[PDB]
Amino acid sequence: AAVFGIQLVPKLNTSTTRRTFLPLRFDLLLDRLQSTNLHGVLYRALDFNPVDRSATVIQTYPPLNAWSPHHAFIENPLDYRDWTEFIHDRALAFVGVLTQRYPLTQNAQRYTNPLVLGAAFGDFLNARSIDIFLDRLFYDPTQDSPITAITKFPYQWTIDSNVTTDSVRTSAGCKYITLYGYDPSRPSTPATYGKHRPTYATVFYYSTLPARSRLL
Amino acid sequence: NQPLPRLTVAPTYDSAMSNWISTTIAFFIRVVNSVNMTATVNDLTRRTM
Amino acid sequence: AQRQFFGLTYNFYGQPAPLFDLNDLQELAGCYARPWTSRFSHLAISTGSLPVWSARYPSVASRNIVVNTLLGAHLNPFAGGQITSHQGITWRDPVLSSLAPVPAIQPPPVWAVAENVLLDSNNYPTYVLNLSSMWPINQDVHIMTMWALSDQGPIYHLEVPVDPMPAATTAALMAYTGVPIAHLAQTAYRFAGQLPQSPDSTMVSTIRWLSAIWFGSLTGRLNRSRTCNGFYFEFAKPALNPDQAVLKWNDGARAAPPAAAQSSYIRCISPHWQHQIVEVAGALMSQSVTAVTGLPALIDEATLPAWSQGVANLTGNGQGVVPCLDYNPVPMAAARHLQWRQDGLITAAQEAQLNNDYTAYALTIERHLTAMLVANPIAAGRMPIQPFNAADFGQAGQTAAAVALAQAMFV
Repeated sequence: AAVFGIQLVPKLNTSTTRRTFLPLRFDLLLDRLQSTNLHGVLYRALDFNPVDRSATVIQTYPPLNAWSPHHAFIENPLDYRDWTEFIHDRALAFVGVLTQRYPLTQNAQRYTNPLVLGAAFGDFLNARSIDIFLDRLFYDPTQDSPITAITKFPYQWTIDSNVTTDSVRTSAGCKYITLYGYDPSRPSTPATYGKHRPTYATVFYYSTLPARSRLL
Repeated sequence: NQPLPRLTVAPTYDSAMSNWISTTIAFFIRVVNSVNMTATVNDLTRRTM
Repeated sequence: AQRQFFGLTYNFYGQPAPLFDLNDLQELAGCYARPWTSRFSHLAISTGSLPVWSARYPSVASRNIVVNTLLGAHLNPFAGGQITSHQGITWRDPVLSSLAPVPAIQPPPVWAVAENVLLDSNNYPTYVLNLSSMWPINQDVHIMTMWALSDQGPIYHLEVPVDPMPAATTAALMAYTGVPIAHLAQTAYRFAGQLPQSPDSTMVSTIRWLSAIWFGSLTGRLNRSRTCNGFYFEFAKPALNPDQAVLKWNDGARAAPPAAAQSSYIRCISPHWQHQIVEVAGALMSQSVTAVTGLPALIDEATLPAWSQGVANLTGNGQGVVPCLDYNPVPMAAARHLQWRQDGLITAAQEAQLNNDYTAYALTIERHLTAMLVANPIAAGRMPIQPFNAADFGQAGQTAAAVALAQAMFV
């Protein structure tokens, strides 16, 4: 059959199982961040040009995809040169801030909290005090990942991570950042989907279903 | 929009408002240092702007 | 809030079309005003203040029983998806604000006269997309479905958390003391019928506790002596119309909290319900709660009409069910008195009279319904009285069971 202009082949085929959500341990998060090359481990140039170390767009992964740049980073974007350098620096210098508050040797076997870790790292890049996020950078798998964000504290003030009793309003990540020299003009550049922007979405995390009705 | 703060406020440079003033004032700084401007309008005056 | 309700229309009692007259549509759902949260604007402090006797609607409950039938014929959206129209009448807009004569050039497809159509607040993708606005239509279809799943008396729900009354629930009630059972369901109804209120909202606990106390009173237990957290309803002395009820915070022994969650669906069983302003304002009120909270669980199937079996989302039969009890005003009140008599509330020779007093009363709200029944046939396409066959009146339903469900609910 066909839906509008799109044609759909007869056969139906989907994955048949779902991998249980696995929260990254504190050590793995520490290695992912402090690896020789962050490229691939953290971020990944979508279309890196061989000739010269240049990349129009860069799709990012987890502890980075959360981050949403401040105006000063958007205006006057950097080149794939200092970009790798910027992160290869900040990713490391961030591990410091976070590890000195939680000596790895004693507490590495503790799952970091996907959410806070994101905002805690994204806020670090934008250069915002990261004191508050650390308090609960971990959480026992039993307590919901989005619940620890609420139970630990109902702090409705920190921009980009307003935690209420039932929901956590944070600015969506940026699965795509665009290094200077990017243009949606060329048909070749990878489809960024507007996410190269900082505030294109607003991920509202909710605790329970009734908590969600109240949100919608 | 942001929730009312119960602590102490200090003019911050983040926020739509603030950013809107910062990028736009960054645009007219570009209008002033542009080809057109640069050729006509004097030099030292264009710095003042 | 709450975005999910499942309804079931009335049953065209062995009749063709929906038992409601056009003269009715312009008597409740007319005037163009939103016929929604209006159900309650037809009740008084009691019965002696209403045109609920010999008239177009000869019953203190003959209104809702009609407005409910009228709602069935105009709820096709939730049945299928489109708006439709029943006899030159169809909601003006997609928000179902009110009814109005079919346009002229762009008329909605004439409704399909079908009885007992289920409803899903989902079959209408616009409902939830506007929730706030047409919030009312929810709580209403609910009031309907709680009278429809039944044939002889609405089926509400009862609760009692194992905890003590929610403080701001002992404060909200202590400001509704003198108020009559009627004006209580008033606030109750009027409340859960505008702006989607979260089931967490204070009021729901209060108005849900006010439906648990009312029941304890209706079965002696929560009497002038054994109060809930301090409340209990005092019924008017039968001899001058005992069909009353007023909330009264006292200070006698507090009926200790139950040993567990006490849930049960109770419905008046004899025709008597149709004319007892208290057996309606109470039941109607207990339904105000369910309306803004989905539906505790599935109402037991066992004792229930034939058109209410396995009613998807509503009725049950398995585990997700709660035994549904049905009491009879007289067999009830009798025990309600015996309870008082046991707690020294009254004399040992006063209960064998209290019953006389009240029993004669029930015999009055009996020769009246029968009269109105054999006055407004039913083959007359209308149902202000709702058939009942001179029998159910004495019918000693569950009763004995609910009299026990009351004790375990207020130990």
